Amino acid sequence: TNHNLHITEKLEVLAKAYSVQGDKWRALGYAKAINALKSFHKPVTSYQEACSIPIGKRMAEKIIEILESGHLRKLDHISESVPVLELFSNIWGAGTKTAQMWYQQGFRSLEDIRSQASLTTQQAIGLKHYSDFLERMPREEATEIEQTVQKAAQAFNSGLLCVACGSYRRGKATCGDVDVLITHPDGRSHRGIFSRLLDSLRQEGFLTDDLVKGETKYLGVCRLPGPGRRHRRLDIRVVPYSEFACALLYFTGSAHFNRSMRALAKTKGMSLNEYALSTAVVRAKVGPGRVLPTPTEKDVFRLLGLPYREPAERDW
DNA sequence: CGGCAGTACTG
DNA sequence: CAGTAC
DNA sequence: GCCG
Ligand SMILES: [Ca+2]
Ligand code: NA
Ligand code: NA
Repeated sequence: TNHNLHITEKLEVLAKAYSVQGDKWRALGYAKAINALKSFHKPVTSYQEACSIPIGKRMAEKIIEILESGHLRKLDHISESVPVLELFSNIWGAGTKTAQMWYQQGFRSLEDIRSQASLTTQQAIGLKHYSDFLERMPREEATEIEQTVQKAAQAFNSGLLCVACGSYRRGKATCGDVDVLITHPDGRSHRGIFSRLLDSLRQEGFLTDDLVKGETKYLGVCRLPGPGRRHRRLDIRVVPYSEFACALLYFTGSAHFNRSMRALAKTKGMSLNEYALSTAVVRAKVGPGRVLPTPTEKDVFRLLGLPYREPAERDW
C-alpha cells in the first residue's frame, strides 16, 4: 500500500491545513498527490524518481525534504488556528467560512459553540451528534439500515428497488454515511412515495433529525432501535429509472473517482454528473448538451471508452 | 496560464 | 447572492 | 497543489 507513509502523513497534515483554510485547490492537489504516493509500487529514492510520479516541483521538493530530513519544516509554520477551524468544520453544516467566523469571534472550543456561538438548524443538528458523526459504522449496521429502508419502501410499492450506494457498496468496512438510492423499474411509479415513506419512517422513529428536505433528495439522521446505538447520517434519493445508471455511479464513489471520470468525459466532450451523461453542449455556448442513454453502469463505461471498473476498484 | 463538476437547499 | 452539501 |  503506502510505501512512503512517513511523508504522506506530514503532507496529509499540510493538506488538512489548506482544506481548513479555504484553499480548496491547494488541498485538492495535496490529496491527489498523497493518493498517488500511497498507490505507487516502490518507495521513493531521489528527487528525479519522485517528480516522475504523475508530483510536481514543489511537491517533490517536499518529498525530498522528508526523505532527507525526518520532519518537514512547513509544518512548523502552520497556524495555531488550524485545529480550531478543523474542529468547527467537524460540525455538520459548518465549513471554512463559518469556522473562520466562529474563530474571529473568539471561540476556541465546541462548548463555546454550544453556548455563545450562533448556530443554524443544521449546524445544531451537527453540533448535537458531534461524536457519532465522526465514528464510522460497521458494514453490518449499514446493511441493517439499507434493508430497513427497503422493506418500508416496498410496503408502499413492491415494485420499488433500493440500493445502499456509497462506501458500503465500494466494500469499505466503515461508513459514516448511508446513501440509499430508491427507484422503480418502469421509471414512472416512483413519483409520489418519497414523502409517504419519509413520514412513515419518521413516525416510527427510524429518523431522528432532518437536514436538507427536498422533493427528490432527503438528508437526515437515523438510529437503529436498540441499546447503545449511535446516530448515523442517512440520505434517501428517489431518482427515475432512466437516470439510475448515471446516479449509482456518483453515489457509489469516490469523489476523486467521479473527478477523474468527469475530467475524462470532458476531454472526450461529455458531461458526466450525478443525473445524466450528456455530450458537449453547443458553443459563449449557443446550446445545451445532448443526453446519451446509459441504462447500466457498463453503458457509462462504454460511452466513455473505458473498461468497467468494479465498485471495489473506485478509490482513485 | 488557467482549469480542477455541476447541482439543489437553506438562509 | 453566498455557504455547505453530495 | 498539478497538468494539459
Ligand atoms: Ca462517504
Ligand atoms: Na465538516
Ligand atoms: Na442497533
